[PDB]
Amino acid sequence: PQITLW
Amino acid sequence: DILMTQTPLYLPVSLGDQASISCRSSQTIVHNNGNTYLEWYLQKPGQSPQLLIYKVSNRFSGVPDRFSGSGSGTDFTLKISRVEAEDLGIYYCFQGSHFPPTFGGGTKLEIKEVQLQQSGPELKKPGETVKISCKATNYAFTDYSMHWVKQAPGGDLKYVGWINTETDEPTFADDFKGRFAFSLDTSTSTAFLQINNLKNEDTATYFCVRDRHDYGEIFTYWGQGTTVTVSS
Repeated sequence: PQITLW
Repeated sequence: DILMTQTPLYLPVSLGDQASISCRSSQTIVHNNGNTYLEWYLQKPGQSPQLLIYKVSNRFSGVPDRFSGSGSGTDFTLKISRVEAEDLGIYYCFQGSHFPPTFGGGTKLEIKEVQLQQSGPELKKPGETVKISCKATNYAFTDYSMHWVKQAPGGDLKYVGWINTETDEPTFADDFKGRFAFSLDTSTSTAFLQINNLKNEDTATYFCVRDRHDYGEIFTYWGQGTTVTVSS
């Protein structure tokens, strides 16, 4: 899963 | 942006004592999703950080209950009920709640299947170029992203940025916009970091890191790191 958050 | 201040700089104990390390953040660190990404790392000489506590009070797999995290607001504390020999090293607190993620200055506790392979050390002269490599193994390279943390000669940790392993799209923290570039070879499941027009300030160990955010953990897998020595 490609980082989202930021 | 968000400054993480640790207390104390040094912590001398005797095998068996209780240890407490605090960390204050210049701002609230509650990600908009309702999660507070405060995390505690233990780093031993020559190695890379080891995620211990994440989401303030959560112990990472393998971490013994002698370790416990607490706090709220801006002050956070890491407690070690009884210090053991293997606990010796530098403890770093860190927040991944707001970009760019940031690390505390570290506290040196002292006495009175997934793997990432990084290329070897580089000795360069100011002005040259370097392309450090990081080969991901035992996980779908394109599933997660690849992060890059810089560790200065002093020990300081800085987020360089990350790259979408699916879109080949990089994102950098402001202090790495300019001369840093991310790339990849999904063919060989490898992430690259290239620094152009090197400067003494670039001398540091760079680690590629893999997160596990869907699990709430940030930076759970680190490469051994690569040392770039920019000597004049």
